[PDB]
Amino acid sequence: TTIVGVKFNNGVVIAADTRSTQGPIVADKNCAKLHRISPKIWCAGAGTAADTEAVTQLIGSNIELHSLYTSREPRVVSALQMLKQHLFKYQGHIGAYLIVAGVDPTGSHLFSIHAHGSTDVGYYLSLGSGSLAAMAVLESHWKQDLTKEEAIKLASDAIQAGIWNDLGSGSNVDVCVMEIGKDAEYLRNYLTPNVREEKQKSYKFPRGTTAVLKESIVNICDIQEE
Amino acid sequence: GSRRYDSRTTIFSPEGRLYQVEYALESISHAGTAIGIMASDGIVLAAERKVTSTLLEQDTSTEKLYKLNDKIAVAVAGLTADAEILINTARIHAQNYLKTYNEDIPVEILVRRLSDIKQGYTQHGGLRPFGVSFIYAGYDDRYGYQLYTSNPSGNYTGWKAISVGANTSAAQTLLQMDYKDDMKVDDAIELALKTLSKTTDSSALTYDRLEFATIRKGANDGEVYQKIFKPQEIKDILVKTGIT
Amino acid sequence: MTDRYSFSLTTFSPSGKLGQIDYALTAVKQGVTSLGIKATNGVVIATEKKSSSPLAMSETLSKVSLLTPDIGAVYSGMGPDYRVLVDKSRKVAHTSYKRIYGEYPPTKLLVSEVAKIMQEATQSGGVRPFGVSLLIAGHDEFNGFSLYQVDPSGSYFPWKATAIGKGSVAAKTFLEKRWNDELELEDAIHIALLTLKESVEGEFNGDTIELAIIGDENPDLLGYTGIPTDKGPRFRKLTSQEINDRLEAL
Amino acid sequence: MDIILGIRVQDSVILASSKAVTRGISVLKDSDDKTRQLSPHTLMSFAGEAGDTVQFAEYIQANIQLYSIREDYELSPQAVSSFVRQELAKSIRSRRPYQVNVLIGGYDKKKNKPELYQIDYLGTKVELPYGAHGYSGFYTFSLLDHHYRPDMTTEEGLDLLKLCVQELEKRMPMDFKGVIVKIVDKDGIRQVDDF
Amino acid sequence: GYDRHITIFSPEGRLYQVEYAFKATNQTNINSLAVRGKDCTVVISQKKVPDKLLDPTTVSYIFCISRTIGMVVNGPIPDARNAALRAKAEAAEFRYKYGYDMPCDVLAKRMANLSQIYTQRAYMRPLGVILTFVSVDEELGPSIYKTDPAGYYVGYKATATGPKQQEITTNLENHFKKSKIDHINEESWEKVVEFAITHMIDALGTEFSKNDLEVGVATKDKFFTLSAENIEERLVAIAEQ
Amino acid sequence: TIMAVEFDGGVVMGSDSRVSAGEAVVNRVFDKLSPLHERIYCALSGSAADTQAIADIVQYHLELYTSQYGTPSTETAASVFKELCYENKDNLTAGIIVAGYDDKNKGEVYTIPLGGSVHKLPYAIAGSGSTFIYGYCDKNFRENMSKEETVDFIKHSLSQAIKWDGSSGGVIRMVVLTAAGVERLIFYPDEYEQL
Amino acid sequence: TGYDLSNSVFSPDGRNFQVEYAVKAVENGTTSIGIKCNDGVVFAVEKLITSKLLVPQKNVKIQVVDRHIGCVYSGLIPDGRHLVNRGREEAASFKKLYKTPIPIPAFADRLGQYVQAHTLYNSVRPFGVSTIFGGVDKNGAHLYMLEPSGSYWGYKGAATGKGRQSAKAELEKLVDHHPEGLSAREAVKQAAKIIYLAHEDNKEKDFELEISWCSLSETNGLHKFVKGDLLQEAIDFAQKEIN
Amino acid sequence: GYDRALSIFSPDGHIFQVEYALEAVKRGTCAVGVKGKNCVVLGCERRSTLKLQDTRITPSKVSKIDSHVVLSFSGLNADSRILIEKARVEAQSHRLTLEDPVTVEYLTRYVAGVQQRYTQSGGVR
Amino acid sequence: SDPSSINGGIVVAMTGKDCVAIACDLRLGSQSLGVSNKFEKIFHYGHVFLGITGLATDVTTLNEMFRYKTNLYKLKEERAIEPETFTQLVSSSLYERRFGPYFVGPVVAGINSKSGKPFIAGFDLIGCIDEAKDFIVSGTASDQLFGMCESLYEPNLEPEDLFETISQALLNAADRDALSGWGAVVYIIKKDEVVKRYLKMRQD
Ligand SMILES: *C(=O)[C@H]1NC[C@@](C)(O)[C@](O)([C@H](CC2CCCCC2)NC(=O)[C@H](CCCC)NC(=O)[C@@H]2CC(F)(F)CN2C(=O)[C@H](C)NC(=O)CN=[N+]=N)O[C@@H]1C
Ligand SMILES: [Cl-]
Ligand SMILES: [Cl-]
Ligand SMILES: [Mg+2]
Ligand SMILES: [Mg+2]
Ligand SMILES: [Mg+2]
Repeated sequence: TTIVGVKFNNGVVIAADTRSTQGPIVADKNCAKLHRISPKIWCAGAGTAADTEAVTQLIGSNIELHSLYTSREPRVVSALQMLKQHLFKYQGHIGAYLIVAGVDPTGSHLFSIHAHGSTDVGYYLSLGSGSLAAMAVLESHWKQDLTKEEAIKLASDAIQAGIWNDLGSGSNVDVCVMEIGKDAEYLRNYLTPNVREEKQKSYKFPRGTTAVLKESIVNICDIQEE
Repeated sequence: GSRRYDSRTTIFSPEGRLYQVEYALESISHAGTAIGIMASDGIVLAAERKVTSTLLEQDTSTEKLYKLNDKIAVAVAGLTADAEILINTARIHAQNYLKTYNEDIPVEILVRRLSDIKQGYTQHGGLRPFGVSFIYAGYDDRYGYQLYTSNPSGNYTGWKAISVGANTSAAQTLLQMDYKDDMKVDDAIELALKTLSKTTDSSALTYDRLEFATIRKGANDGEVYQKIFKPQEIKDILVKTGIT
Repeated sequence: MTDRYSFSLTTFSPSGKLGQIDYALTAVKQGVTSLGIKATNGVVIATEKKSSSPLAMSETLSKVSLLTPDIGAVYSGMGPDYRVLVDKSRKVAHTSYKRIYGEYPPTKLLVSEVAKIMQEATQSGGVRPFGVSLLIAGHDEFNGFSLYQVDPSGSYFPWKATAIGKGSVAAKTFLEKRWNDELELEDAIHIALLTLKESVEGEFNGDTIELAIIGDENPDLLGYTGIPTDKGPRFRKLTSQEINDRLEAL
Repeated sequence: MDIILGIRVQDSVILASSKAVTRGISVLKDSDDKTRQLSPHTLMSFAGEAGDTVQFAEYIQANIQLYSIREDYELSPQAVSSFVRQELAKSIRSRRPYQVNVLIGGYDKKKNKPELYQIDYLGTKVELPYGAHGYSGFYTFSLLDHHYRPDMTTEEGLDLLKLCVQELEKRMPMDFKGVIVKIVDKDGIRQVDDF
Repeated sequence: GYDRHITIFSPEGRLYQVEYAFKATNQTNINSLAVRGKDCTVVISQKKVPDKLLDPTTVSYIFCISRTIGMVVNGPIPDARNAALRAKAEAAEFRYKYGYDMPCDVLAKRMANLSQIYTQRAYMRPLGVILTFVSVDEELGPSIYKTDPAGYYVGYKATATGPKQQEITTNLENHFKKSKIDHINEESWEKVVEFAITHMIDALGTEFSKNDLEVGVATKDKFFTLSAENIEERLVAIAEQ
Repeated sequence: TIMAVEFDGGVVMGSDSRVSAGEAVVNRVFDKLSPLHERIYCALSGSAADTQAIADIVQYHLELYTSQYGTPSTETAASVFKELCYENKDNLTAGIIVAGYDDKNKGEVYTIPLGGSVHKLPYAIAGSGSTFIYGYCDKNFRENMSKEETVDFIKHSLSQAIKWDGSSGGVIRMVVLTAAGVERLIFYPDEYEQL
Repeated sequence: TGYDLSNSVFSPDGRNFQVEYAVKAVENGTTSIGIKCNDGVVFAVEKLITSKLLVPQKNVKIQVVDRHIGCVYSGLIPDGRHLVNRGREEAASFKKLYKTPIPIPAFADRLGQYVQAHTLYNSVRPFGVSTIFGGVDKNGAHLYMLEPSGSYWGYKGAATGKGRQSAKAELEKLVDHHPEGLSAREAVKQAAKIIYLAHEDNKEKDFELEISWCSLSETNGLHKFVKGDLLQEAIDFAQKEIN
Repeated sequence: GYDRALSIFSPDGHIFQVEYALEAVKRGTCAVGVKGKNCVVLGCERRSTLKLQDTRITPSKVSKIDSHVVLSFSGLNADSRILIEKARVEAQSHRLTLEDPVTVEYLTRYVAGVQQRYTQSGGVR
Repeated sequence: SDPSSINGGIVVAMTGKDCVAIACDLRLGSQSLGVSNKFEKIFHYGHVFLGITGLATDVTTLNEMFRYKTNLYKLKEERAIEPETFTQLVSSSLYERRFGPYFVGPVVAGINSKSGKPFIAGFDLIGCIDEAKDFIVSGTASDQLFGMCESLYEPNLEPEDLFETISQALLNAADRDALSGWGAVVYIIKKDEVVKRYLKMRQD
């Protein structure tokens, strides 16, 4: 996993690679790490995939209810606080590493959170196996007063660094752009630079090729009338 | 302290009756009539919805007939909301027995359990009993077709044909007159509607006031089917029998 | 201390009545009129924003409340009772459905859960029934558009159209005349506004009427773009202005 | 412990179970019945940790006998096996799991069919024509794979078990002091008093 | 007739214990009033020190709940202090849990729901108090939210509570029917307080000295009460025009 | 690397800005000075999680205290930290300095090491970097220094601790707590490295 | 009616009659007072000598909280002791967490909320005491009086029990004739006089005077009992003013 | 939990709830037991006010506790099930710990113990 | 000792043109010892199919649990649970035991009754969902199943071609794992007909 978040003039952008792995094996070549806590608050996750997904959904739920009870757009500081107190209570055993980014009435925000419950503020952040590769590019090319166009470029370049140089990261670049006074725009498969080439051969076999012992029909339907 | 306001819902009268049970029974006597009739080849459930409107959505409406599992259904007489609490508990016994023994629950075991819960509210807890009487229509491979009733007291009994709710006295007398043991489900359907037709407090019996359900071995081979009749189907069975 | 009220405060009278539920229905009768009309392509729920004082900002009192993106509720009777029910209703859509199945509950099952909370308040130790009747309008993919009524007892029923509280008897008779099964949503809004005029004494404008619809998906109200299968909420509260435009064609 | 075999033939099930109870370097007893009747047509054999075996056997027995009285009816072998499995599967995530493996041999009076279930202390249940727990299976499974037929009589079933006990008396290190053999058929449960 | 002792429905569908809790509200015989300026929310209350033995500085019905939220109570002080301590706890807990200052209206809702529970639960009595919450909220701006023993709450352009509320309420309505705006069009809070006190004078037909009043002011981040000397400056200004 | 120094006009708190995970710098510009009240600060050292979780709780305890009993004394803030750090000593890796300015007692510095003991001192150093400056701080500290002197003493001290400690670096942030209020100072590599 | 048979039930007046009855138990008690002085507070109480068998100076009624707070009450004595026991717990838990001895306003609200809690439920009886307490904190001297309802206020002077009207008059005079304030040694004499004067309403049985005080100068801001010569000097000054 | 003392004494030393329970038993259908020299016969009335019943599946008045002990009753049928279930459980518990079926006197003494407990436990009739 | 490889066995699922396939081996061993040749790992709740690999007691327990849960779902919703929703129910149910998990590798396959869209999904033991378009693999020969699938598989296969592909992917994967094989079942699932085939494979 390689995730980054990059603040810019009028908002915050978040990016991630699209590879999920069981040990050295790739399970999902086009996985989606970019999750939605509320409509204008997105985060991305590394570590135990289940743990990060559970914790996003639990805090997304409680934030939705809070937003209804208060009659206000939800705030990032709230998602941040809820996450860190939950992760701290569980003492690191909930292996959730998250970059959380949103726009709210207070403005644009960018936070990181580590499994033990520590939190981090900044203008650019990285996380995951690919984090050092991403942070190299961010430290080399980040400036104050980035435009939306420059921040997306800088975010994707930082994910690309992870894709190529980190074995734990690969496939495509997913982006979400949260700009103040605008709807969040989620660019699933923004960059598509790892398409498998045409195979030399079709392995479609001739029917009859497999040896069968017994056929039968299975009733999926409920018990019928008459 | 608090004692000053306690009704004492689980005491005996000087006569040896349970107040709240007797009064909950009074409550059920004003609920729409529900009929169960057991035939050799199935069970009919039939019940009357209480003074409906023209603006009640009848095709997504269920007040009277609930599915417990694929083999057992109940007809409700009393407080619907009270009935839904018990149905959800019975639905879970049925799924616990199926998980534990990998066999569908025998009807009399489920009925005993729901009857035991009810009995609890009449001996301990200080709460009001459930204002609900049930007709259980079910099939299992031990006793075949079975009709039961249970009431707030948590007492239960088996029946060839039985009524609960309003005008049971009047309904029991008409069933006692026209029931025979060698009866078939089509004959039982006709008996069920003729009974309600005469014991109804309404002017005429129409489809929009009825809920109807048959548990038949009228399922292709050695298996059982439950049919919770649709509005249009009740309307067809009302014309066939010639009540409209 | 300790709640030493571990016994039911709702018991059967010798007549087989539950007094506390009957009395709850009486409090609902006193309540301000609210109604619900189901169209072919939507549902409308409406009520009067009876402002206690003119100094009071009646906008800050939501009588019509979003439960899920595709379900709204309105009420008649005790506003406080209603408010805490909306709180519990919203939370139970999450805990007993959305956190298990990953989708919002269908209208009839969310209703079922609101119904259950209201039943428990007729039988649980140390509490009185809720003094409200809810009309709940909703849409789900497998049941289409629906409208349910929920009483203090816990009973709930599906309606094509209905009204509860003060001027219900009259309002129901008015709907029976106007309601057919071919109504378009706009037609059902036009009838909801007529029906509500009969029960209101003073002003009748977009600042004294609260009216929400369950209609088409509102992508403009979603907050984000980039997932095609997320098309936005079906629930929409009409604006003061939006109500007033329809009152000129009345 | 260590020797419990089951073989389902045409019209019966045969449970053979070692008579030895060994603690340390002494055989304390040479006549131990490692079985409990759960109902008149269902027999359960058991092997595993000291104490746990009988406490689990007797516990299951008491529950099945309770069910029988309450319903004045005898649960099917399938129903008993499912009950037993779930008990073990619950035990495996307990503070101290029951360390007990069972064979359940029953005649189903409804289906008129003998049934053998093999369940391990984890709650791993399978219906088998023949089964064994522990080391025995290492010999008897390949043996029965060769010699078994579904349509064998109870007498053939018993000869086939004699083959299994001889192979075990030849190639097993410990002295399991012979087996007690019991037939579960349509007429109930009886012990073969000469083996 | 025990449906008058606990919070169960009378046959008319009424809770008599809630109704008698409302009456408890006026026991102190004080009138409170709250208005909104452009940037501020001002709350004034009558202060009555009958006993000469009392230390007047301690006699207050105005509470600093958090930094931004002030609360004035119409009712007996023991219940008022119970409500004050709960609102402080809740506005502190909210900030810890959700990382931002509890908005005025949300704490109103939260105190309202708590009140709603004493009306549905029998072992708990309603509190004999009306809580007027004032702030300059960072989303909504100048805010007035009021809770009662029924578990009712709502937002107010202005509001008044106590024995003579109907006269203060009407006096205030009249002024907004003229201005045709939801607030006191005034740059300083000192002039919103002067308006507050002036309109309470015209409505109660009584004059005030510095020790007859109590004043709270809520600005964008901070809610403070005025000293006797602060009010005397405000009384002098009124007199001089 | 964190320290507090009590001088004439009030008290000064200073820290580096490095958060590390092993030998990787996770954040090179973190703010380790956190406000508890208006003129009561803490400097955090140890676990990022443990210090933050604690500091959040102490914020809440003083916010609640202010609502009930008005401005708490710097001693009271220190006590809340001590109480948490002592009662949770088996699961906390947190070394805290608490600095405050009231108008009665003026500048006060409290230090809370791992055990959860409390020590009131004219100045306190702590964190990994502190080991390298015990000598320098001891020979250079005076009582009744000016603001300019105290900011300098702390600039030089942390400058040395950054140079020698791999677990310290970035900018040196300070916070000046006087009658006049709170002043925030930053010092960058180019300014302090050439000292 | 029936509204007075159960605690925490509002009458139609909006009153809690069980609390108003507790007040009667209070009005039935011996006279206790408080006088705020320049840098401190002086407590005093009337101890009726039922019999010559009562060991003089042994049945002490005034109770210390922490080391700086005096509490005296009138009404059911056991109810008062139950309230001081809670107070000691509140003052111990506040010191434990915050290090500083509990400020007096803060202490008062700890008693306030507790008593008030005993008017919230029909399962508890309200307290049968009005309690007069105070001492020296960081912000100087504070005197409080607290009633069965949970109501409490700051006071220049306080009085409760059977002779309260008499005492309240004698207090009202001192407030009027000392605007610049009273001294602690002065307040000890006055306290003795106001207990002897308030004894007229209990004049059946002869009584045993008890004074305590906290003063920044005279006791270092610690609660101490008035004993030996300073007590005799006060009993003398008191006996002289009634004659 | 609901703690209320429902079975209390009256000024003339009577526990009315226990006595009103006996009244429920008077109302119950009749039950008789006659022990011969080498048998006991239980005989039970069936009120003929219920016809159209199903006698195959209707709960029979005589319940087997163990294979050698039966229990018949008069009174509330719903109450009788709780006593029969508690006896049937104790019957299996006795076999499991004493390696012996209960004596008729032991089973009786158990059921009688259960009935006694429900006369001086709060919350229960 | 490693619970996920005591009993052994494998499941694979694949999407085709308006169809899905799910297949499993039939082995149940106690490590080296083969015990059963008839241990099916693919169950069905209405039109939704669930395969489960790993500790066999948990395979059985989870099947008993999801039968229970989908039965109640149907009684309350008055319709059969759809594959997307069941996937969420599996994930929820596994994550409930986060610190005492079921040692399983579940695989969901089935056709949406309303959209007609073929659907497959897999899960780790704590309910992390993998929703690949192409194929899902699970069990002791997962490495092998990934290799066979990734080379054999092409999109939009007709049911009778897909049958060949998933059969050959499972068979050749199983012959290279000591703890898989002993027989195999393949389900070909279309919107309203399901064919179940038992494969002839080597018995070693
Ligand atoms: C001066 O003496 C400073 N020296 C550095 C220091 C480590 O002593 C520290 O205390 C800093 C500053 C913290 C920053 C947060 C606010 C409180 C002060 N402590 C750390 O940076 C802390 C050190 C751990 C061991 C002392 N680092 C972490 O907690 C980092 C943060 C994290 F997220 F990354 C996770 N982490 C870890 O240490 C955890 C345990 N991770 C690992 O061990 C492996 N990597 N991962 N995940 O400041 C002194 C004052
Ligand atoms: Cl971490
Ligand atoms: Cl709430
Ligand atoms: Mg096994
Ligand atoms: Mg193999
Ligand atoms: Mg092999």
